[PDB]
Amino acid sequence: SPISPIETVPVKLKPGMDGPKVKQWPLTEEKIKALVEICTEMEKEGKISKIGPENPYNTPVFAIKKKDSTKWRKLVDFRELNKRTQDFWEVQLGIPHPAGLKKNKSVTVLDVGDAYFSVPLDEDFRKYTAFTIPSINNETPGIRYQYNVLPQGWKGSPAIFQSSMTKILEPFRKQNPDIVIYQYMDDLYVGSDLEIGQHRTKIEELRQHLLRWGLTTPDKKHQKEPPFLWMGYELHPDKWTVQPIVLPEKDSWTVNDIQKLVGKLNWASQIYPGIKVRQLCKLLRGTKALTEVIPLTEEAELELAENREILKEPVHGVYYDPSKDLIAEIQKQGQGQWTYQIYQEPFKNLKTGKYARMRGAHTNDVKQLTEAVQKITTESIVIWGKTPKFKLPIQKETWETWWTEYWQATWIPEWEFVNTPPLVKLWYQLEKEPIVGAETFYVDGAANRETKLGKAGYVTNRGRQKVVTLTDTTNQKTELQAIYLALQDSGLEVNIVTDSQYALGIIQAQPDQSESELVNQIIEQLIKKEKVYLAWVPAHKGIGGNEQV
Amino acid sequence: IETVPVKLKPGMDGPKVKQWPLTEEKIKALVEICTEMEKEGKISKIGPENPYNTPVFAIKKKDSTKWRKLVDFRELNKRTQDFWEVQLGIPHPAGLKKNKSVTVLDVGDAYFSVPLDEDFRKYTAFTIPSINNETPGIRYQYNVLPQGWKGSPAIFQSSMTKILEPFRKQNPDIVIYQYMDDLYVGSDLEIGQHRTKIEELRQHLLRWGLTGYELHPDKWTVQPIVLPEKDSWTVNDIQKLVGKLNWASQIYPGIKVRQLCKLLRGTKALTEVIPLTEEAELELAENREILKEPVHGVYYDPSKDLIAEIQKQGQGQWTYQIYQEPFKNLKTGKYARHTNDVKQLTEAVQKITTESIVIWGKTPKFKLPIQKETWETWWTEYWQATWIPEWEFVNTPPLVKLWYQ
Ligand SMILES: N#Cc1cc(Cl)cc(Oc2cc(OCc3n[nH]c4ncccc34)ccc2Cl)c1
Repeated sequence: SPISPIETVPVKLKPGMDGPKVKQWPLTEEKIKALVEICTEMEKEGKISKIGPENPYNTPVFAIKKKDSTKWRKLVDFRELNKRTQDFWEVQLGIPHPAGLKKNKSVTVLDVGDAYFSVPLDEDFRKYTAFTIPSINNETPGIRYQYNVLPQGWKGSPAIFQSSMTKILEPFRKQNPDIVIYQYMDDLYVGSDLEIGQHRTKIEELRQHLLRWGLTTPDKKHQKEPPFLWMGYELHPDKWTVQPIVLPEKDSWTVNDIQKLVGKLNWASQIYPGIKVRQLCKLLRGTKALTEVIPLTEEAELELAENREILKEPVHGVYYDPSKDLIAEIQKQGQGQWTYQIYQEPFKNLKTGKYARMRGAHTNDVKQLTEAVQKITTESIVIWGKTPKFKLPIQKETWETWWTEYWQATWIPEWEFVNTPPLVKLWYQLEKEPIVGAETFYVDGAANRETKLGKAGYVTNRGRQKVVTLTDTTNQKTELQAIYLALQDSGLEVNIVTDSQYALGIIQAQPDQSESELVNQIIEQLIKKEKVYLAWVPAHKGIGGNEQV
Repeated sequence: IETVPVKLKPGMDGPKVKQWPLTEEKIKALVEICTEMEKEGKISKIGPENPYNTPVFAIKKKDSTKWRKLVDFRELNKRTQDFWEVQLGIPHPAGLKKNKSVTVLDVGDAYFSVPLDEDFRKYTAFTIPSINNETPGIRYQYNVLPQGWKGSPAIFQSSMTKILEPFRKQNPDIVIYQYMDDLYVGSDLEIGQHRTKIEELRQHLLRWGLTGYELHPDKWTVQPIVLPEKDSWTVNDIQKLVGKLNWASQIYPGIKVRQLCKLLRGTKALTEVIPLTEEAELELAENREILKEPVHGVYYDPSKDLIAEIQKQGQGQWTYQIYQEPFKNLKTGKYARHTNDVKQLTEAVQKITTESIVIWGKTPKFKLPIQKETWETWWTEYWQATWIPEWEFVNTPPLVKLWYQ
């Protein structure tokens, strides 16, 4: 195949480094013979060139057969060269989402033939791509070659090749603004809203443009027929979707089985609504073997269960219409899990997705929702270069309240309430000012750093009192422990005074779920209660009964 | 013109920074700019042979419909700090902060006359994203001095000194400080007189190419930590009063509360009033009297990063403190405001920076009470300065908020 009449990219080794010089390991008679067959051809094509013994450099070569087959293939261990090559620009920095594709009349797939081989290697650099076919044993000086094109396994091949390929289309692009070219690896996705024939036409005018450049594509009939089975998806004309998901019916599950499982699941969730993975995902905690069998839990089998139902039948996603707004709707799925779906027209989803994140130790639904919103938002900028309008399971009055009082700066773009339960709410709120005719627990807690032993009690302004000894805690723990007590012994209207900013901080944030059990109980209290004020003071300072507790 | 050679701070090389997803509106906006600059020959497409990257945003700039392109040279600036600061440094006028009026002028355009060191250009590479990775980013690099790169003024210095010479000669009591792309111009003149000297100055600039914003530094009076005044002092209010006071020691020298704290003895209801002793009424005094007057002992160390920390109060109110060493505040203040949390936080950030440049000649490291991700998606919607300070995201401690409220 042709070798591109196109400009070369100036490759350079990393600084204070010279080309590789790896001794060639003695090869068998067959291995050498083969390599010799292969090489000559390659050089016959000009993909390679014979060199002298003056050239200091070397990279090792090898030749492996083929399973089933009696065809040899030359391997060129390019490590040291790579370890020594400059670093290049990152090839493609993400990969288009089917959901982001604007629908076209006709889309054709064209795969370049011998991509790397069809393109020039900076003359000044070939010197390093030097390799040596050993002779029959020690004796005899090996045969020497070097590349004229982009070797496979070398650092800049993918980059340079793409660079090139980008430049080769720029022209055809210019005279073809209404034609979309999707450059992916050594593929070419060509879409147009043309009338079949002129499409078949434009494609060839392309193939020609490509051939005039060294680029051998395939003719009609020789080219793929949609559904296009790209990157895990199915690419029909007016829809797309993940590629065929088969969940394994099986007696017993091992670490590897579940992992593979969670994977197809997560993948499947781009477009299948409400696919859950928490229960399953949990079995994976503290993981033992890879083959170690894991007895699904009741919750896990139900997750699996529900998930089977989801996939039984099939969902497809539609394409993008830049002439319409993006609507994104989120819902609370459960135990810290969320799910959303983007659609441009009521219920004809572009894509779906899920959000779980435990951002923090203790957080709440109002925070999680916004964590989701931000997450969703980015996704959109990336996929569409625009943010959606949100439909959220939360009251505007609830939002504004929280946002308002909350310490952190916060912000959601355009949204609207939507009565899709559960609705997001604040589960309790703290008094702005000191409840009157309400007890006054001056709570306290401390732990001995050495004995890891700790006490935790309070002293009310009504003579009531209490202490407690905790086994292996910390101040942190003792301090939450104190406030729990004070809440526990006090009925619908406490006033609590702590010297712990920690607990303060925690509760002030209105948690409604927490990595901690103690913090979890402290929650039950707060909710059940009726009015709660809570203040902080400096300890070691003759503050109230602080000197007391 | 012969180009001045720029050496990357030894043992380390080019910035290889990731590029944010930009919005379709910003990408087109941006693409136009670059096609233009390209033709004018300030930037040229670059090849895969360049592994470097610098981010690029699109902004607007106070009172303007036209998009401006902003380049985030923060990393490069770090890597080039010897050159631009301890090699080609610009001195900062103490006087500037004492001037009755300081006007800010964009001078950024100046740079494109100048050629960037040919060996350097690769460092200035930047990409122009594509929606849904549809295509490869437009990769470019600099031929001339870039705007946003701290090395630019360092070079252009000499050249700007000539441009300014006569205006300086003729207006001996006007301060001209340049920071990045901006020019700081201060005078204790009458407003219109000041305004005029500026227009006059603008003209001078005009002959050399270079084509405002109004501050009054000297009236940047403190934000004294405020102890309340009141008749009827509850326990609660005192537990509060010591807290603030107590915390204003270990920052404020000669603070006192021994008598105040006295007031508080036994498990007393917070909702209960307690008459005051008129010696504790002194620490209210003595401290309140201190609280207003600046920290004794806190000086600025030119060899020490500045930190600006900001708190959300409520109702468009935000508080901030600049200090080099925690609790040792070089300056506090408050900033109060179609404005959302981010819009405001953004505006404060720029305000604090401007003062910061004006006072110390350097920008503080911001500690932001926001989520990185949120801060990252939005900040560019309200950003207007041609510079970008550094930031870290943080969770304000309950106390810090009121201790400063
Ligand atoms: N194989 C493959 C493949 C990979 C990618 Cl990333 C893009 C692609 O093409 C499109 C796919 C598009 O949306 C779907 C579509 N429009 N018209 C069609 N005709 C037949 C099958 C699918 C589509 C729109 C434009 C395009 Cl270019 C094809």
